[PDB]
Amino acid sequence: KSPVTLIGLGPMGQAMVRTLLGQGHPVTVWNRTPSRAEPLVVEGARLAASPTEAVASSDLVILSLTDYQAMYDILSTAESALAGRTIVNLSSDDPDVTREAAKWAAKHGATFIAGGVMTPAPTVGTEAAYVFYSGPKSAFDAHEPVLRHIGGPRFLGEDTGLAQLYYLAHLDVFLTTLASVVHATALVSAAGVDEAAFAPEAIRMVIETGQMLAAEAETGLELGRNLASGNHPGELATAVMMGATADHIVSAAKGSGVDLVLPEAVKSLYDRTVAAGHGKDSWTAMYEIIKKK
Amino acid sequence: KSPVTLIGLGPMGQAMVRTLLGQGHPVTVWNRTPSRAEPLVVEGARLAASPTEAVASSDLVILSLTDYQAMYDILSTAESALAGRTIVNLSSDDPDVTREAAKWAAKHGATFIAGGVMTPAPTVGTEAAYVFYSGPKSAFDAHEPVLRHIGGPRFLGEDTGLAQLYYLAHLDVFLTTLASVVHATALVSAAGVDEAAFAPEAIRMVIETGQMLAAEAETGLELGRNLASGNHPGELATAVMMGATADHIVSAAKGSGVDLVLPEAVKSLYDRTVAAGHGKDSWTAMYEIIKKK
Ligand SMILES: [Cl-]
Ligand SMILES: [Cl-]
Ligand SMILES: [N+]
Ligand SMILES: [N+]
Ligand code: NA
Ligand code: NA
Repeated sequence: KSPVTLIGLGPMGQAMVRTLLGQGHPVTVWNRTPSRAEPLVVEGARLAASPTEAVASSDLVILSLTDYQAMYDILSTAESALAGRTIVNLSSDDPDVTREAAKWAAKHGATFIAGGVMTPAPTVGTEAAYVFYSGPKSAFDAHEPVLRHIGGPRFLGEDTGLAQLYYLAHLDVFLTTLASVVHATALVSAAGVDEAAFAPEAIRMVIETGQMLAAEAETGLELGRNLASGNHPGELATAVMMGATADHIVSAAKGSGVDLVLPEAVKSLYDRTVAAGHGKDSWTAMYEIIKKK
Repeated sequence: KSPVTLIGLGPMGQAMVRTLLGQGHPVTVWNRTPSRAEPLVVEGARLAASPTEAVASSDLVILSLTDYQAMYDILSTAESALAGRTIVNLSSDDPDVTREAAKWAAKHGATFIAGGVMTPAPTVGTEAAYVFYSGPKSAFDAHEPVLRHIGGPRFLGEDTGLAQLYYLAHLDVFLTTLASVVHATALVSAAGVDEAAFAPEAIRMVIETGQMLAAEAETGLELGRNLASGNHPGELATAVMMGATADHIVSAAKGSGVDLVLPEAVKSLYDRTVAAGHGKDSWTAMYEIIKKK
């Protein structure tokens, strides 16, 4: 029932406005290009005349924009209207950038919560969606009914930067895993193999890797246990054994003219893990090379 | 029923000997350290006195060793015994190294097949196992009954180097995906978060990435189609959008003191994909940067 303002009418913003309207919230919108609001107005949203009018329409302002610079640019003329309101910014950006935004919000009398939407826009309003939130817990609690309708809110803690830290760490896995599927297909296709023949196998290897990591079995790898305890017991997957394979991938890529930066990064991790004395330890010992000193 | 020689009694070799013995094959073994043969002899294997005697015991010689250099070293004294036999080498190595081994085998009158065991040793002899093979198809066919008992043989073609090319491309996905899970956990734990809290989420992200790639849906990404056709239609996952996220991961890692080589490799792929004019294309357009010219 409580009114909401949403600025940024890309695919995520449109799905959130449709969902919130369907749950009976009055929704005021604003966008750099007003034509994108027209379908939302037909569904019952109100188009604000300016960012100031948009901000003044609700106690809760949700931002879905390309980055935090877009928030500063759009809200520049509305800064004096921010006092007493809560900004929930769902845009992706560097964690320290989001922490600086919390200082700017406070300067203008606004409460600030950062969010990170973990699932695609089609999941908004369903059981599949989930969104990280961080910032003052009392603010999260005050607006939880709205955030619940968007889908699967997960409060992480009262450091504003946590939502984008967790978001970018998830995207760290996503982007790197996806790059490796393309790189592996290139390695094989350089020999003349049809890309369509091998890409499904590279995809199955991702699935198999995830199954192995999640293994149900007591004898299987316990990755979080190794990293949390600092003990990396070498079983049948040691750093020196897997590093040898990393070396063979680099030589295979070098021999076939396939780009080297990705496999050389993996080889660098294994090279330094072995050089630090962890050769007989688990490959998970690369954590001791990667982690903050 | 046909006799087999197996050299290299690490975990994979031991599982293969146990399986082949259980199917009624006479199995002759040899190992650099004879003590590792003792359990296999109790199960019914015969321990050969030398590599020459091992090779002379069977028409089929299976090698399970750390690399191809170990094959040359072990079989040096047995080279004159190789004539008329088939070597199946299941050891991992660079594809061109395996092609050079096919020349050496031919020089000594032996047929040569390369294999790549894709599943862990506990899967040997079961429906879960599968092993790539490459080399002369007539040789594969002549020994297929033995290879069938080892588990899921997959003939790839008559280029000896294919088995290890496919193996290393699978391990390309495996090692890179695993490194990203550790890197992502380090990114979050640098903020003080318990590694045991976040590692399960990084693992779930691998599973989710594999599900997305294998998507059942008609609207979902068709990775193999993009790479095979050379058409990378930009939907909601463009190279410029995902490259911006790659940039944020690099700045987050730089700010928290977490190692940069892996996220900088991903950023390098996206940077060059955008700089080549593919910014509005799918992220899969990085294939045009990675692939052999
Ligand atoms: Cl492991
Ligand atoms: Cl995609
Ligand atoms: N900033
Ligand atoms: N070689
Ligand atoms: Na924007
Ligand atoms: Na060996």
